[PDB]
Amino acid sequence: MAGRSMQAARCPTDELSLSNCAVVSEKDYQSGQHVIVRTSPNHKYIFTLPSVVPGSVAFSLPQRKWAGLSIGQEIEVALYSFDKAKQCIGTMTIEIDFLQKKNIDSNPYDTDKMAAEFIQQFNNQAFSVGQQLVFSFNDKLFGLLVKDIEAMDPSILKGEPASGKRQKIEVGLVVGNSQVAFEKAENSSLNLIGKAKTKENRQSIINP
Amino acid sequence: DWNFEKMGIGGLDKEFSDIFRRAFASRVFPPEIVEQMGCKHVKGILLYGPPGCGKTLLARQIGKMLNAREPKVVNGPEILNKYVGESEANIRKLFADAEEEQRRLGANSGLHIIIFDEIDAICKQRGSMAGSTGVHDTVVNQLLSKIDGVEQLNNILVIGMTNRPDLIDEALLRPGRLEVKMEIGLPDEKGRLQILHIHTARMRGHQLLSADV
Amino acid sequence: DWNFEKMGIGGLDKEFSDIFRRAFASRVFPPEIVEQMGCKHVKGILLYGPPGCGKTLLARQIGKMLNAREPKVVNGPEILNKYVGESEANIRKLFADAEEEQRRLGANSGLHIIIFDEIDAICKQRGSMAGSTGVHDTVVNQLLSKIDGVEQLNNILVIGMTNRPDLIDEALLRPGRLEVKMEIGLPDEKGRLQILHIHTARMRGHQLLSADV
Ligand SMILES: Nc1ncnc2c1ncn2[C@@H]1O[C@H](COP(=O)(O)OP(=O)(O)OP(=O)(O)O)[C@@H](O)[C@H]1O
Ligand SMILES: Nc1ncnc2c1ncn2[C@@H]1O[C@H](COP(=O)(O)OP(=O)(O)OP(=O)(O)O)[C@@H](O)[C@H]1O
Repeated sequence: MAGRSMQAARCPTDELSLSNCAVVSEKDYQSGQHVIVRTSPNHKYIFTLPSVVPGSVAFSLPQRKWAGLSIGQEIEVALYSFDKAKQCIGTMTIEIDFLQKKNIDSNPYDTDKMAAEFIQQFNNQAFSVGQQLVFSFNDKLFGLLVKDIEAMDPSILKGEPASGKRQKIEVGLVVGNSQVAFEKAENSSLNLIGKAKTKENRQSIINP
Repeated sequence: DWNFEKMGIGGLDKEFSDIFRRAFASRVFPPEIVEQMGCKHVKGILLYGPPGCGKTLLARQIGKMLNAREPKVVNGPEILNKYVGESEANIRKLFADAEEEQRRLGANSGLHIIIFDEIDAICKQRGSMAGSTGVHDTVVNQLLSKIDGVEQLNNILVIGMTNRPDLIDEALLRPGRLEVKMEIGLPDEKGRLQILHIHTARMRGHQLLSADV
Repeated sequence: DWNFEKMGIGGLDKEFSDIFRRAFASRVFPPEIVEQMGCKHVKGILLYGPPGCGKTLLARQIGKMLNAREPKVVNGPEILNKYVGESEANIRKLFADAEEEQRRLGANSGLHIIIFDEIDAICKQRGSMAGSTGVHDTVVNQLLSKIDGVEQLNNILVIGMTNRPDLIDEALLRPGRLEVKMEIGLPDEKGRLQILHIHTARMRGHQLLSADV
């Protein structure tokens, strides 16, 4: 699909900033389409797509920070071949902390809820490694950073027992059965549990 | 087609006789008389001894001896996994089929045979373990519940082999799970002769061994 | 295009001859007599001695000698990883190709070579680490089970080099796993002479050595 030259605009609203979507005018593209934004020959970013000017793509501040996009830069916009029965995550690993240090407390949060809510809110969205985002629970704010992405084994998509040969993928698609894990950054107080929130057994030496 | 000679076992006559006696006598009698006595059946075996005597060979030959569903073999610590609680999923997936079959047929169902290899890797004393990894304790406890919990399952046989019997937990080595605990030892001259003849059968058959031997 | 003098190894003629006799004899002899004989190949060699005698050279030259796939090499403790169960997966990832080919082509299959450097870093006698031993014992049991388990491999050859042979677990050294044990020691005078010519051949050829030496 041929690249279009577009102008970088500012995301119109913070509500649209919470969707992690690149906001476009309806004349240019449709909701739910995917694009590759090329910023240079070596940098390709894949994004999910009335107040946006036709011929402009409005980016949120987090997306611009992650992708390095300035407002008004001319950009080539095309599309990723988003494979079908492969990418779609099986489980993902994310790093969590309080979004702002002033809200910290040390009591445990029941967090399987927060994963189920994550799957409900960001269903069918594109996600990639290194991406940064924000989440909310108990009316407290959390910053998130994706660190690993295992696909489903395509057999599960075929309706068959998994072999365990989970591929690791540069981009994944959330689907209604994906799962996610929330490992803390060391410095922290945010106690967490849930059960399925996942914490790999720490395998760490200790001296007597 | 089974006969003892086809199994190729060496000089383990007494052990084999004791095993068949203490594990398989009940299943061979007609259902009427065994029901008349009303006794329960063994479900476990624990072989042990010094390295390199043939324990796995005996287990696989036992597997061949029985006509039943293909044994499910857990090759060492393949159960551990990095997500919380996933190993317990694997464990329960093992027993699901047997449970369903026994529910569907009742007292007159077939037998299922399960072989556990390198049992010491999974099951070690719950209390005496690295504090950091309660996953082992959960596994042991879960296993103990499943094999012998309030609910009774009677169409399973569990085999476990190790090299250092001391490490095994006391809670598992109790009647109902593994009471029969065998010790394999070195053979005598006759057993060695049997082994040599076994390993020399083809050479004699194909006439590649000199008569001076 | 293989020549014994090409590998530039001097002073180890007897050991190499013995090694060749014990290791590659079955695979070079014509097959038909071998199928009549009914034997299984040997899948283990270990080399030990004091530092700086030329073990790694032997391993590398042996690897180049054989006509097979590119060998898989593990440089020391590359297997350890922060998440439980991944060490075991990696270990399995070493033997997966062998398993696939064995299943597919059966008897008519190629050879696979795996080299372990500093095996003593990962393999130690079980029940010797006071802390965090949960990973070590799993590693050791996994390796033992993989080398010889219920499933049988017939396309694998293993070569190992080590410096502390007396600290290794006995279970890895029983016959059937690492049979050919070799000691490389200090050379005698004749070996020193041979080595000096070996390493001075180019200089002599190019006339860069004076005539009074
Ligand atoms: N008593 C025996 N009778 C027949 N074959 C034997 C006997 N002892 C050893 N062997 C041969 O050597 C192998 C060694 O035994 P096996 O492989 O069962 O190991 P094990 O002793 O059960 O295990 P480990 O070495 O891990 O303690 C046998 O599989 C067989 O090929
Ligand atoms: N017997 C020998 N014949 C010829 N060259 C030799 C011999 N022994 C050592 N060398 C020379 O010494 C170099 C270093 O030897 P090498 O690294 O193989 O020793 P090593 O025993 O593997 O090491 P270490 O045990 O100390 O880890 C070789 O690459 C070779 O050039």
